[PDB]
Amino acid sequence: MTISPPEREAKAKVSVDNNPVPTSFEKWGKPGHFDRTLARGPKTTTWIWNLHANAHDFDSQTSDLEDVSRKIFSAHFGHLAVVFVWLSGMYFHGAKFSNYEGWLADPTHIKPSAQVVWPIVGQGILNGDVGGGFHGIQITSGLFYLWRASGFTDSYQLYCTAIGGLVMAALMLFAGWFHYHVKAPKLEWFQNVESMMNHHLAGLLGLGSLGWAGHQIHVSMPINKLLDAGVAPKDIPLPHEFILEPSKMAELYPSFAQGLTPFFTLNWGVYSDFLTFKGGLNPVTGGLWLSDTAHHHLAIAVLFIIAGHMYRTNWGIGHSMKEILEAHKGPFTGEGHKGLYEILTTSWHAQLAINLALLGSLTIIVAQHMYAMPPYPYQAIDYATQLSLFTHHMWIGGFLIVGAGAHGAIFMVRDYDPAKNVNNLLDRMLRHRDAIISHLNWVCIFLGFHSFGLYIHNDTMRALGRPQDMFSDTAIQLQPIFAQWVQHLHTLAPGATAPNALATASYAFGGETIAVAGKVAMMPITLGTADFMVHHIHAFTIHVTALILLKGVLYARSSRLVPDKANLGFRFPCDGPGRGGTCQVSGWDHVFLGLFWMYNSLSIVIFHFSWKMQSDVWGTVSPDGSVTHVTLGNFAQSAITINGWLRDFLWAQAANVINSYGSALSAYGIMFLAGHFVFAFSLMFLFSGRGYWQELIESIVWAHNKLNVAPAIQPRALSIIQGRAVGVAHYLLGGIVTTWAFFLARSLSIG
Amino acid sequence: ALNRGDKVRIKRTESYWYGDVGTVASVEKSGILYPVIVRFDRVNYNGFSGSASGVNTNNFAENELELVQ
Amino acid sequence: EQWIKDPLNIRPIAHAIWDPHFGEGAVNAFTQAGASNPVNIAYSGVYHWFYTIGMTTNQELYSGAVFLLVLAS
Amino acid sequence: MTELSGQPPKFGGSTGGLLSKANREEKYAITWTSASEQVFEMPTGGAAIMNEGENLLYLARKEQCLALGTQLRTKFKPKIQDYKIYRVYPSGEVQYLHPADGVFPEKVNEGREAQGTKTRRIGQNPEPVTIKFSGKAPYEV
Amino acid sequence: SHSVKIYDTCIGCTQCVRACPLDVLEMVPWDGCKAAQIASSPRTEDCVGCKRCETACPTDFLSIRVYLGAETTRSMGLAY
Amino acid sequence: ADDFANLTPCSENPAYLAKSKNFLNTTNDPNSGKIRAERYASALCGPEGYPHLIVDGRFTHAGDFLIPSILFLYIAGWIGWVGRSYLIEIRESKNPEMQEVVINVPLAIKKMLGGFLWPLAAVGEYTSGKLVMKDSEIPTSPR
Amino acid sequence: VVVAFGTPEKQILIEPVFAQWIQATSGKALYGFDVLLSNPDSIASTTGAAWLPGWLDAINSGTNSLFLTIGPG
Amino acid sequence: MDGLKSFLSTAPVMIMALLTFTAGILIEFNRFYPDLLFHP
Ligand code: CLA
Ligand code: CLA
Ligand code: CLA
Ligand code: CLA
Ligand code: CLA
Ligand code: CLA
Ligand code: CLA
Ligand SMILES: CCCCCCCCCCCCCCCC(=O)OC[C@H](COP(=O)(O)OC[C@@H](O)CO)OC(=O)CCCCCCCCCCCCCCC
Ligand SMILES: CC1=C(/C=C/C(C)=C/C=C/C(C)=C\C=C\C=C(C)\C=C\C=C(C)\C=C\C2=C[C@@H](C)[C@H](O)CC2(C)C)C(C)(C)C[C@@H](O)C1
Ligand SMILES: CC1=C(/C=C/C(C)=C\C=C\C(C)=C/C=C/C=C(C)/C=C/C=C(C)/C=C/C2=C(C)C(=O)CCC2(C)C)C(C)(C)CCC1
Ligand SMILES: CC1=C(C/C=C(\C)CCC[C@H](C)CCC[C@H](C)CCCC(C)C)C(=O)c2ccccc2C1=O
Ligand code: SF4
Ligand code: SF4
Ligand SMILES: [Cl-]
Repeated sequence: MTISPPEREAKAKVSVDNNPVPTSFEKWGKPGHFDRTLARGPKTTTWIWNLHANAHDFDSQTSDLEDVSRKIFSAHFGHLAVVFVWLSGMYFHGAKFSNYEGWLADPTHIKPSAQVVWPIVGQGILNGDVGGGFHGIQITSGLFYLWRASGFTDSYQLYCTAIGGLVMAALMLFAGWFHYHVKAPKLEWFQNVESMMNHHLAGLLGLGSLGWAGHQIHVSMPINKLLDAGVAPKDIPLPHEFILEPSKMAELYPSFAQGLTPFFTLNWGVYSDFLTFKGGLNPVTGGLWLSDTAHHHLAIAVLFIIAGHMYRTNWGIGHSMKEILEAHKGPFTGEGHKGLYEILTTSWHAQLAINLALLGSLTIIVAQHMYAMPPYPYQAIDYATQLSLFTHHMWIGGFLIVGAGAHGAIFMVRDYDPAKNVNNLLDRMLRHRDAIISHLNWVCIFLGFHSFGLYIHNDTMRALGRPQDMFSDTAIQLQPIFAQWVQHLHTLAPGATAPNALATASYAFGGETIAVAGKVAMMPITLGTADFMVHHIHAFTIHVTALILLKGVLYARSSRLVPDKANLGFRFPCDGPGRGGTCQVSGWDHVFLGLFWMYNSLSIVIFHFSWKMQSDVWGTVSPDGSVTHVTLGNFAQSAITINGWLRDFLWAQAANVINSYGSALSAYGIMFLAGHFVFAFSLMFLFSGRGYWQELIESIVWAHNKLNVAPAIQPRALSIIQGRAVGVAHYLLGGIVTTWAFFLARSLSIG
Repeated sequence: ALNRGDKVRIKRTESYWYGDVGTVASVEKSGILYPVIVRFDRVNYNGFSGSASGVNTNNFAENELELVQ
Repeated sequence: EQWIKDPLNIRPIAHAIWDPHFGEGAVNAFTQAGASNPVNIAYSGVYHWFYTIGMTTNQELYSGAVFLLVLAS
Repeated sequence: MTELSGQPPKFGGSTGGLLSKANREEKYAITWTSASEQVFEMPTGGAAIMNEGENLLYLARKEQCLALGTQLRTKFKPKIQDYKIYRVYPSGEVQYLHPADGVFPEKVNEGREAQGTKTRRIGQNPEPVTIKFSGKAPYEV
Repeated sequence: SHSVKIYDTCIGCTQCVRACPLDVLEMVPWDGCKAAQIASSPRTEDCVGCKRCETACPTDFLSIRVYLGAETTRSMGLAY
Repeated sequence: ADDFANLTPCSENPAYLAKSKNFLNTTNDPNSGKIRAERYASALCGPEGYPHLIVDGRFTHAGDFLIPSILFLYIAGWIGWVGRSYLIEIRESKNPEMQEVVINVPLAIKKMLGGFLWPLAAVGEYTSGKLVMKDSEIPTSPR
Repeated sequence: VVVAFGTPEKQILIEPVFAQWIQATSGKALYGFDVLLSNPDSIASTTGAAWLPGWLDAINSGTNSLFLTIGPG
Repeated sequence: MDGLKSFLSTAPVMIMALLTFTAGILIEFNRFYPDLLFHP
């Protein structure tokens, strides 16, 4: 019994249990309380690791689906509160430790900074001179550009935003506590997938973009209209003045003189001065027209709100997703989607696999769309922000996708019920897993031979003094003619298949060379032989990662080698040295290998992005009109060999990282070496096995017993699974930190 | 010759507790090869990979236990 | 015998190259050390060894090679 | 071993079943009786339906048969413990395999002869140097 | 085929046989332990060497030992 | 006599003087570089102008290693001794693993505060037979 | 880290006095230890050995690889 | 309650508290007496 509010249901499907778990601190001092195999306490050091390994494995703690659902819901509230703390921290550092107003007054002669370092042990050198007398660390997160597009002009608004973010974090934390301990919703409530979808479509995504269209129209658009006109930020009215004095809007947008009447009478064209379809970019800032983005958010809101009405809830109108799914079956696929509604309404891991896959794919789509259609003012000219945002979203997407593989496998081991999947899509997938995987295997072999092998052919031909026998734009050509054709279609579209659009959706497809200040923001990104070869590298590495994770899911129950793999679990090291050796058959080990292959794929993607943008897009433009690129168009002739990537990309561009000592970039050289060290360190865990280390520990325990200093909690070597987890965690950390230091030194040292 | 509560040191060589000390829990009847049951404060390695602890009891013969107490 | 004349400016030769994969650039690049055909420069220190030993002609090296043929037999 | 009887489980097929080894080398059979027509998991992937009454199923290995047997006796509300596993050769010879003496091997049964028993401890194996240049290993002597 | 030996420290807990996924082992009458039973390995031709039995053994160092030997179609666990 | 001829005093070394006129400020004190120059002008520099530490044991360079060595050793022996003492004290408490995982703050602080006498404590445990154990009483593996 | 932050003078540069003293024991007079062979007044140098002049001339010349000079690296 | 004190005395909290205290010690010492390569 804690706080007891009235009730708060209004003929709703809301159903809760009051006070199921009392608030108490005792279990805080009882570590491992949630696991029966842990509650008694430790006896060996393994006990510690598993305590962290199983902390969020809510299935393994309780068999009750309702309690698992409640734990998940409150954990989501806690995670949202963490994200709120982080975002308010960003806004606070923008308010109190940034040069934001100074940057806003003159964004072409000052570098954004929002982290000041204290002077100690010499590290004060990291406070590089970023312009206007400001000294700090140059940020590449694009926070300043977002804040300018939103219409921030003052430190006090950022400070108020940070305070609101802290209050929101407190609210989320209290909601998590409240819905686990005070009013915990029943399993019947979570399974209302139709209502949840209606609300997340019309309410979360639809009303979200509607309110943001409101802010963009009333705050972002007039304020940026005045900012780009050269008006000093202090002379611009505050956001609320345009709402108190509507004549300001009306003189910035004459349609406002007519008000809301054109909206309700379907006379929308009157609004054509602030709801636009310009395309292209803003000539002053290099970003997307904010009016275009406001019209975009308005249309997206209408779309999502309409979508939020498909599913039936309390009123007979709408769809049952179970019915729809059951109706989709064909002569090739047995019972079709029968059973999918029951799977996705009783299995958290199935939902999480779907959602991880789609959210990772979306994060990648975000990187790809934001680089070529730069949405924020002055982001495209800031090549460091451009590179950093692209690569960051890439990595997040890749990790989410690999997690999707993990949770497909966990579904197969823990929630798949064969009596509920008789001759449906999942069952037939299991029943021809061999065809699927043997073919994916062969496609990967073909894609590797005919992508990487082309590079090896070129390296060997060039070394043999035989340039005319290479795959290149000047020899044996591999032109990507379909991508060229679609680029041409996009360039012709404003005048034919997109009449009411003035410019292209993106200048990468072709057209003018948009440059702000002396640097190009965007220009046609042409595609040739090297681009063909690297796109097939991408297809190859993606296919191999998919091969690994899909094999992990489809064989998690069994294989010809191990027909009872399901009984062994999702996470386990092997089934012994027998059958020739069965190490790494688990779904967890497939995730473990897919991590490395995803890292490979994304490393190549981001290297391709960096080199192609530095060679053929980015650069400085003379007042005569001509363009001079950062790496002088070297991609076409150098990216067609492995030696070209080793010398003209890695070797040439690493000069900034390795010479960073003695300047504000010194920390990037430090972390370059740091990533290298962590990568090398991971090889100890990956190339060895725990038996050797357990024996070494035996000798060291003898040393301790000799002086009567051996611990009661006996030291054990890491488990096989944990050895692999540590190895891969360190491999990814070291390699990614290496590339991060490299990229930041490079993109910050190239104008 | 052993009794419940006797502290003994293990002498089996191949045993995990050779040189370590355990306590006698029970003594089984004659005709059995390893009648003396000993318990230990330190578990052995017994268990599948990743198991929290191990086995802390084992049977021995009198010639394999050395009375300490 | 050439490298004996000026062992500080001539590059000692290991053996000849014969590779049908070569193009003009590599043929020209490996026709080095004063040779007329493609060639590899020896880094085994074997010229200095045979010269300090007292050998000064291709005849003596050839005789040693044939003798080692007989020794191996 | 006379002639195997029993209906095949109701199943639409899969790519995970028998290969060339089954006809060239050897295959395996498992029979069992079920009180009801009911769903079970194929060790080769997917779901199948066992018939009410006798059931006869062919698999590629002995291990797949024993995995199906554990599933039968540990995953159905009334257990299925009457399953029999046979080895089948291309000549047609059928070799009854499991349970070997009509009694599951986990429980003692009179009449079994100890195999692979040693009258010593593991630590009492002889030193390898004492048996080198012989064909044996310390556990074989 | 692999070799499977059972030494006299066996307590006859039957977990040997319960763990075997290929029915290599049996419980046979004996007199060395209280349970009056010991593990036996009459069918090592079907052994694959997964080592589940030893993983199940409780005695201080195993009473059952699997030594991998001459690899066959059966011991390599081949379905083809 | 002419020992360490390969090196010269930093006050003599002209490269050190040129670089020390440019010693950066490591903290907020606008004199940190100047204090650093004055302080390091006492060591032995090399041709490049950086100080070189002599650790062969001569007391003229005792501050280059001997004094920090003594200090570290006192502190490290302190840490190890109080940790071992707490570890011993837990063993008589029925469930020692829990107090290894959930620290007995009062007991651990009592042990930490008494560590300044760890050399004499270790000498006493050595003489009394508490520090070291016998071989025949320590578990070992087969040979 | 100390060089990265612009203070290369704050490195820990330990002079290898042991091997330098050893080189000095064989005539190497660079470090100025004057021990054994590096000391002309020493009985190891006042032996009349037919190799001491050549060995000293080869070891006290910084033109070969004979007991190369060493520092903190 | 006793639970909160026990949680505050767990190994991770205690080790991070000790590490933070030692970090503060070393940081402030090098703030008021920086650049001590050796003992004068
Ligand atoms: C002071 C308030 C309070 C109290 C005393 C309790 C009491 C209890 N809770 Mg509850 N809970 C609270 C707040 C509180 N909760 C909040 C705010 C949430 C929303 C996240 C939840 C959601 C919740 C769930 C889902 C569960 C519990 C459980 C439990 C029980 C076990 C707790 C444990 O394992 O040790 C204590 C553990 C910790 C303190 C974790 C350490 C902190 C983590 C590692 C990081 C911090 C994340 C944090 C939640 C958010 C960040 C804060 C932000 C400012 C950055 C216990 C009786 C569990 C249970 O019922 O056991 C069966 C259970 O599953 N709670
Ligand atoms: C959300 C992420 C985030 C990040 C990564 C940073 C990062 C940083 N901030 Mg910022 N900040 C944030 C959010 C964030 N902040 C928020 C939300 C606010 C509003 C409250 C602020 C307000 C703020 C101010 C006012 C300042 C900074 C400053 C700094 C810098 C100095 C950090 C420091 O020295 O800490 C100091 C270290 C301590 C206070 C000691 C930490 C004690 C630890 C937790 C001990 C752990 C053990 C102990 C038992 C605790 C365990 C909990 C227990 C219950 C178990 C640093 C780079 C400073 C700066 O910019 O420098 C110019 C500065 O003045 N921040
Ligand atoms: C329009 C109604 C609505 C909205 C806005 C949401 C929104 C959300 N839901 Mg919810 N849900 C709803 C109805 C709604 N739901 C219903 C009817 C059900 C029952 C079927 C559920 C059951 C459900 C479950 C089981 C879960 C969610 C979760 C989530 C969150 C995950 C997505 C996210 O993080 O996005 C972005 C995040 C934000 C934008 C942060 C803002 C969050 C605040 C609290 C929302 C405030 C909006 C509110 C209407 C006030 C607006 C008025 C005015 C200020 C304009 C999200 C904030 C998941 C979650 O995270 O749990 C906490 C979760 O597991 N929903
Ligand atoms: C959630 C986002 C959001 C928010 C909260 C606001 C908020 C506001 N807007 Mg804005 N706006 C938005 C989105 C948003 N807008 C979008 C998407 C557009 C693009 C279409 C616009 C374009 C816009 C314009 C052009 C104007 C505003 C104006 C205003 C202000 C006064 C309007 C009002 O609320 O009075 C209350 C509204 C009413 C009482 C409506 C009643 C009038 C009609 C006749 C009723 C018809 C309703 C009926 C059910 C439909 C049937 C009609 C049919 C039978 C004929 C107000 C603070 C006005 C302003 O003040 O300018 C600064 C103004 O001129 N907005
Ligand atoms: C919304 C996304 C999401 C959700 C909520 C889950 C949920 C869950 N996952 Mg999953 N997964 C995800 C994404 C997600 N995952 C991703 C992105 C991946 C790819 C890496 C995976 C791969 C994966 C595997 C392989 C496994 C899980 C497992 C689990 C379960 C246990 C959680 C746990 O390990 O506890 C505690 C968490 C930890 C101990 C993490 C500590 C180690 C991290 C990696 C260090 C990170 C370092 C840091 C980021 C940077 C360096 C800082 C350092 C220098 C200080 C849990 C139910 C486990 C399971 O058994 O499922 C039932 C398990 O086997 N997941
Ligand atoms: C550069 C190192 C390297 C290389 C060459 C490979 C090679 C390969 N890996 Mg592998 N991998 C690596 C590192 C590497 N891996 C690491 C570190 C890990 C740990 C995570 C993995 C883990 C891993 C997994 C889990 C998988 C692979 C897969 C594959 C195969 C993909 C199919 C393919 O590319 O077909 C074509 C082969 C090539 C492109 C290799 C180069 C061939 C050259 C260019 C031509 C050969 C010339 C000629 C034959 C020379 C003959 C000389 C003559 C004297 C005989 C492929 C053969 C996947 C697979 O098997 O897919 C089916 C698979 O699932 N890898
Ligand atoms: C692991 C080997 C190692 C060693 C040998 C050193 C050694 C040193 N480092 Mg370095 N460092 C290392 C690793 C190492 N570092 C690494 C890995 C990094 C990268 C993170 C750094 C980065 C680094 C930087 C950036 C700096 C140093 C600095 C220093 C010097 C400062 C000494 C000092 O603070 O004065 C002496 C300090 C004390 C006496 C305080 C210690 C706290 C005591 C215990 C207080 C308690 C008193 C107690 C009662 C004892 C009193 C006596 C008692 C008996 C009565 C010192 C010579 C600083 C320097 O000035 O360089 C010359 C400097 O700025 N280090
Ligand atoms: C760059 C792209 C241009 C190059 C063309 C390449 C042609 C690729 C082959 C065509 C696609 C075949 C799938 C649709 C054909 C199709 O779905 O037919 C329909 C049929 C099922 O139809 P049903 O009548 O059963 O529909 C009932 C549904 O409700 C589901 O229950 O699907 C199958 O039979 C499953 C077999 C899929 C196995 C084929 C997949 C092979 C993988 C390779 C595909 C590469 C595509 C790459 C493009 C991104
Ligand atoms: C007391 C203590 C313990 C244990 C202590 C024990 C048991 C210690 C045992 C030590 C043993 C058995 C041997 C130690 C031998 C040490 C040697 C041989 C030191 C040699 C050092 C030399 C030759 C140093 C020389 C240089 C002298 C300074 C002579 C110069 O400028 C530099 C330089 C390097 C030349 C614990 C572990 C139980 C608890 C701890 O807190 C402390
Ligand atoms: C009757 C006799 C005596 C007279 C002896 C006479 C008259 C001649 C004796 C010759 C002898 C005793 C040895 C000659 C040995 C030559 C040898 C063994 C050559 C060995 C070469 C080897 C092994 C390989 C060399 C290599 C080759 C070939 C190369 O070309 C490159 C270098 C290297 C790779 C090293 C006297 C009265 C004195 C004493 C009494 C007995
Ligand atoms: C080195 C190694 C070990 C030995 C590694 C061990 C025993 C881990 C040692 C970890 C120490 C005890 C903790 C140090 C790291 C901490 C987690 C970091 C905490 C830092 C805070 C105090 C700030 C294995 O056990 C192993 C097992 C399987 C394959 C490879 C290997 C392997 O390579
Ligand atoms: S090597 Fe390790 S993972 Fe592989 S089979 Fe043996 S024990 Fe298992
Ligand atoms: S092999 Fe070991 S664990 Fe298995 S029954 Fe025999 S004694 Fe028990
Ligand atoms: Cl090249």
